[PDB]
Amino acid sequence: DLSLTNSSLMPTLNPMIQQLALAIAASWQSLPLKPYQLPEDLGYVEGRLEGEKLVIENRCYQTPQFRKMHLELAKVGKGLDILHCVMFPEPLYGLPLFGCDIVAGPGGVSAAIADLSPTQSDRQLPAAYQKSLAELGQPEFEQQRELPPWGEIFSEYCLFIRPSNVTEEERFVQRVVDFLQIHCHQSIVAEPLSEAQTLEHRQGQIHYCQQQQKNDKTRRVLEKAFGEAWAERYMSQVLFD
Ligand SMILES: [Cl-]
Repeated sequence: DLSLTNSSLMPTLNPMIQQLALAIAASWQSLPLKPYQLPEDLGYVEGRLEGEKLVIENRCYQTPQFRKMHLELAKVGKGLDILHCVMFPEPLYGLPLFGCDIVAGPGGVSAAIADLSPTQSDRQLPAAYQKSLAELGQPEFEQQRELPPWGEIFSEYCLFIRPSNVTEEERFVQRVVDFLQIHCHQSIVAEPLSEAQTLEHRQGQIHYCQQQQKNDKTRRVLEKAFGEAWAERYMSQVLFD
């Protein structure tokens, strides 16, 4: 397999991020993972910010169905805990791209976001996905919504909660687990699209990374720790290349 056991952050990371990472690892191992190549220096990053230590662990993999599967874990200061995960689909198969984030600090999880995004030119998800995402039921959480106007990028099943307690923390992990299973299954039964389409899905992912690359707030922090040029290289090389 490819485990998180040699991770220096897992022991100090917020328990929900631990569960997600572990849940996301269980999922990707059922898959035929191959190593993805991220800039040598960016696999493990350490620095200072406002005097506090910051660290990040990027884990990358790939399969004939997925161009790049990224797992990002980071601790910045005694507060900010971050979990970031994205599965980049290989255009030829027309799958949606998975993606979730966890932001937490001393007082628990501030934001938990997960979704299967439409790589289509029309912003729709395959019929199958909708047939399964619907059959899962309605997600009941206290804190939700507020997706910005550039949320044009994500699908309609997007779960953007702010955990109201430990109960919901594991509900959100279960729902993420659910999506991953549906996604891993559509993965094996996926088939090559027509060269016309393996480009329009090569338009969506392209458009996706470019949009995220301009609104993802991981940047500002990176700029304060290492500056503009380093932040830019990280955004377009690590997060959303
Ligand atoms: Cl901004």
